[PDB]
Amino acid sequence: KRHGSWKIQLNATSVTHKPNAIQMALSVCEDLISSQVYAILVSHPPTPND
Amino acid sequence: TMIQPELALIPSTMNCMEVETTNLTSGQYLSRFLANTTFRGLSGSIRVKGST
Repeated sequence: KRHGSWKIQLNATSVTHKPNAIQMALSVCEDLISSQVYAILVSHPPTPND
Repeated sequence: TMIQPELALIPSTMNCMEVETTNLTSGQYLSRFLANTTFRGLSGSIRVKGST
């Protein structure tokens, strides 16, 4: 809403922290890669240090 | 095997589509060993550069 570009649209998808490296990578490949998404924001997982 | 024989000999993952998120995987442990090798081979000397 704050950008004046008319040919640019922004969409947000919820990618939860899957409690497995295989599950996380597989979920990312099946959803983020198949969505042709641009850029991803990284957040800390449930574990305080991992 | 002189360091982690149990982790070296036993693979961490047994299922192709189900791999546990092990902190020290057998392949992960062997990655350091592969990155930390330097000896003399048949064609010359073999070493590890860039850990890969």
